[PDB]
Amino acid sequence: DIQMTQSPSSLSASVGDRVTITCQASQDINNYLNWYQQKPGKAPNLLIYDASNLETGVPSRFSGGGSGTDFTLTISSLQPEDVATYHCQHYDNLPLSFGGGTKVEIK
Amino acid sequence: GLPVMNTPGSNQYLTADNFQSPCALPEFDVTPPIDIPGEVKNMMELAEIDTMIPFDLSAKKKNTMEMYRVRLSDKPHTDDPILCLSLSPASDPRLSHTMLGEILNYYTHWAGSLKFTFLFCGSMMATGKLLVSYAPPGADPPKKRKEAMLGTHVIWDIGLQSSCTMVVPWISNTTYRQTIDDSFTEGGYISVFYQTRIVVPLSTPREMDILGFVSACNDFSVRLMRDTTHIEQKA
Amino acid sequence: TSRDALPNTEASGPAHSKEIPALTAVETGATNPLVPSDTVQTRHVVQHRSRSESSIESFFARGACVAIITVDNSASTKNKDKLFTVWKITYKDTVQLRRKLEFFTYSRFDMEFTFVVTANFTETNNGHALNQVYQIMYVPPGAPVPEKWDDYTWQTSSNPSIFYTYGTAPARISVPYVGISNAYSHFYDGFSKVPLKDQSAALGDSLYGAASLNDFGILAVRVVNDHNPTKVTSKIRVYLKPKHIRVWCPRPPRAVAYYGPGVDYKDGTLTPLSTKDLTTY
Amino acid sequence: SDRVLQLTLGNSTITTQEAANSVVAYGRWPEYLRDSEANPVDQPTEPDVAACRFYTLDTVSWTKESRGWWWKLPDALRDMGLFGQNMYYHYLGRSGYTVHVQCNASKFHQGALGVFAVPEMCLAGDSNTTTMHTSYQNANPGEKGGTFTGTFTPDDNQTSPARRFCPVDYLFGNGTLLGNAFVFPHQIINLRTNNCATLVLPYVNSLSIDSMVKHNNWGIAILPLAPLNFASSPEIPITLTIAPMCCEFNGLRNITLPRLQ
Amino acid sequence: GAQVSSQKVINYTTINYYRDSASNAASKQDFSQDPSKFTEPIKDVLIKTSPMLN
Amino acid sequence: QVQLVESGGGVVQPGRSLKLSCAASGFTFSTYAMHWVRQAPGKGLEWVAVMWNDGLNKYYAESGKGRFTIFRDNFKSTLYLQMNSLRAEDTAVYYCARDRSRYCSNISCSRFIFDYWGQGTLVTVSS
Ligand SMILES: CCCCCCCCCCCCCCCC(=O)O
Repeated sequence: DIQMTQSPSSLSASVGDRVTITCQASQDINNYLNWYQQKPGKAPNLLIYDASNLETGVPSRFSGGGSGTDFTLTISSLQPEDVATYHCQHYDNLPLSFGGGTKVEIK
Repeated sequence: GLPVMNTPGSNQYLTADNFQSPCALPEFDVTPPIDIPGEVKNMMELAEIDTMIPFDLSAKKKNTMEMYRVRLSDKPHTDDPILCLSLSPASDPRLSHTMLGEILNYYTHWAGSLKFTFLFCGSMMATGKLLVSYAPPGADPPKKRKEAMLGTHVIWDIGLQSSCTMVVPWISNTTYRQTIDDSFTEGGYISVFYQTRIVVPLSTPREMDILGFVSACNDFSVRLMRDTTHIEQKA
Repeated sequence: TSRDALPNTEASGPAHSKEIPALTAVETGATNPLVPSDTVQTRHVVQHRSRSESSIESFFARGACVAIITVDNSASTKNKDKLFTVWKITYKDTVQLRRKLEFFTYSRFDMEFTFVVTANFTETNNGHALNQVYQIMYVPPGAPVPEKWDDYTWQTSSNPSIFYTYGTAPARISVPYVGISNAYSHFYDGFSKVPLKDQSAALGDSLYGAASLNDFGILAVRVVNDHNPTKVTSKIRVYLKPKHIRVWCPRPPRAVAYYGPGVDYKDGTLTPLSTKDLTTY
Repeated sequence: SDRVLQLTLGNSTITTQEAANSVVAYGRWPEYLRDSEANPVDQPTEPDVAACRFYTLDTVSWTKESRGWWWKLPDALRDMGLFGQNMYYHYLGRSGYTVHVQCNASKFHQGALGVFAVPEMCLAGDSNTTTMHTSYQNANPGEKGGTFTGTFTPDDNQTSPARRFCPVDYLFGNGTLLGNAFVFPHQIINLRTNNCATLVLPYVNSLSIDSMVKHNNWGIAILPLAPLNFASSPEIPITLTIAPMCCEFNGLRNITLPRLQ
Repeated sequence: GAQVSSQKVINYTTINYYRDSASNAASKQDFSQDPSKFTEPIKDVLIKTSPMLN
Repeated sequence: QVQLVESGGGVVQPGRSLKLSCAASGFTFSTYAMHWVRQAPGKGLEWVAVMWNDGLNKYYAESGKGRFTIFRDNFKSTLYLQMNSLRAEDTAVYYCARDRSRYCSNISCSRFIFDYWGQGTLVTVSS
């Protein structure tokens, strides 16, 4: 089994700031990781896949990077509607697993 | 270039056309065939095989194993028929679902002679004689042996040979018959009667069954092809 | 012995002898090869009829529909995206050609594919659309299946593909016999895996009659034009015509409605025969 | 008379006095692989008389209530002497068969049985919510075979299905009418005429050679065309004997141990 | 290199344009066979006039 | 946008059983693998099980293995999850999701990217 560790658990930033979130893996998984967004009281939405590809319709201010054991999700300029929870999910092998999640709030 | 003009029918799609077309997998290496037993060249080969007839098709016996069996007994002599047929190989419910009828239901026209075979499944101690007849159309369908005796018929004696065959010869006004119920191309009537009753000794079953089979001769043909009505699909 | 006439009928007179053509034994499994001349008196007649078009080649010389594929051309932001569609190649999605083919156990043949495309609007005018072009790509097993209508996979460097322009005659191509065995098998009484006693249960389980996981692959279809403000819906209909066909081991035809890819049957549909009477003409 | 016959294979032999005739499926006799049609390149193994011999299966009782019986080949012979050992020690195999059904009665009995040999004998399952979902263990009962039923009862334990067949007799177990089954190689045992049936089965497949553990090439079905009855409940036994012919194996590995229960 | 064949009611012409045989049109001109393999599969030969079993 | 609707959730006494359903519409159900994912109140997501569009091949996470059963009906386009011996730790919102594995029955050619999610049904294990 593979364990995904997310940090920070929560953060605050002002509108227009650059926000970075990291998800870490217990062993090398090449580039098998996805990112999801979940607003309150709703199901998750896909943002990134293959650790770099941006899903169609997602704003261009989201971007993913990293490989191996370290991965990163960054927002170039935070906006009011970006406040939500963000999850990382790997598919290197079964069983699948998610991360702990990170909350984003305005400062 | 070479001058040309187009005729009617260009750019149409006819599902029975026989044109050439380019290959999407050029230079593909094909597996060679092997000699598999049981090759078929013509569909009439399947029609020329004997298959069993569901004579009864009663309300309480259709769609069961009992529909294939016709009942005899050692009762006194009588001139009533044992079974009746209308000779409509593709539309008669008794003949329509046989292999012959199933193949016919893909065609509009047919011709040729037909063979009927009967098998006696009683004990070796039972004896008797039966009459099998064919009446061409145009008159009353026989209901008494007196009438059926005037048509084409054979007398079957139940002995060491346990089966009998009757050939229904081709006789019609038209060169082909239609595969639907049509008064102008009707076929005739087929029936079975007792010639002498069944006689059995003591300590023997007094009732027994017979089985029937139908196939086509080597002069049978079918020409105009069509979709069958024995299969359907839901929306 | 090619489209030649059937044998003639001879003349026969009365018979009185010890020969008994009409008596036989069905128990032996053979069929009595009688002719009308063996039981009734007959006249000599010259025969003209022939079996030229009940042959196997002519019995499959019809193009039959097997699938309908639907795609859309509209702004991607809408509730329904620019829906490129995927279809896995088979003849068991329809019943007619399936029933015709399943008269036999094995067969070999080349295929001819024909595509008919139609389109229509879904809303009240609001303008028109320029002529559309469609791409039909063949994806053999193991190749990457497209995940979006504008992926890199549509470069089709090695995959066969057809570009079709609306309003033109239907498209058509041919393909050879592409079986990995010496003939196609319409039935397969077996499994693809064996469950071993020393191995966990989940590792040996398989479907009945599955044989190869997927025989032949996928067809991918999209509209090549970018988008229009107005939604346009189109459908593609696939037609099959076997060529140069051979068959072996005939089988009884299907008598009840089909239920899935197998020979299974459903409850409440097991009574094909209707009512009749034993002594009724 | 033509009703007498004798057959010998290996150290086995059979004699009959009331036989109808022998039927060869599609008129083809079993044969070995030709050099012009052999796919594998390794030297094959031919056990010859060590495996090409008659084996007798357990007998069954025929009564008024019987609906029919069916078996699969080569599955029915998986536990027979060295034939099973060769089947399990090798990856590939092929063979023909000689099937002999025996059933006798007195001159005061009546009835009839239809014996059919079907290539690729698929059967219908019992689930009405899934398809092609019967399990290996139930699909291969061994030398005991299975029985036909007169009615269809769909399984309803959706969270724990039984995963077994449900072959209706008049549909022949596969959605086709029984009366049309005479297109397959067959022979009828009519008690007033004959008391045995013999069928010679060549190897038929879309492949030159295949796996014997995963795939069955032939199926045997016995159904009563006319019900059994006798002066009067009546009961008579039916025994089945089968001999592999021209068997050949390839691809020697360690032995396989399938999960049969 | 054209093929000339006779219609049945006199000749007609056909030519192959592609190097793959799968592209050819149906040439028909089939050949019949004896159905004895299905109709008379018994081992020994059968004569219809003589009694089948004796 | 396809539609996935879950139902069958509610209050259940400890140690009892419950059944969940997920009805799919707007696409060919029998050509996709389907997943179950649950989220405890205020916690992160947790994967449960998958089935590879054939009704026979499946996989379970270690949390519900032995107790849970996953099966589907391709003719009604429905997905089912049977839960037995429910504990107080099974309280969560359950989602049915659809990945991109279309004609696949093996891990080798599957890829688990969830494009669509249902609205979710709540299960409460309490007395
Ligand atoms: C656009 C090019 C498409 C090429 C597709 C090639 C695959 C053709 C398969 C035809 C045979 C279908 C199966 C017949 C009998 C069977 O195996 O069940």
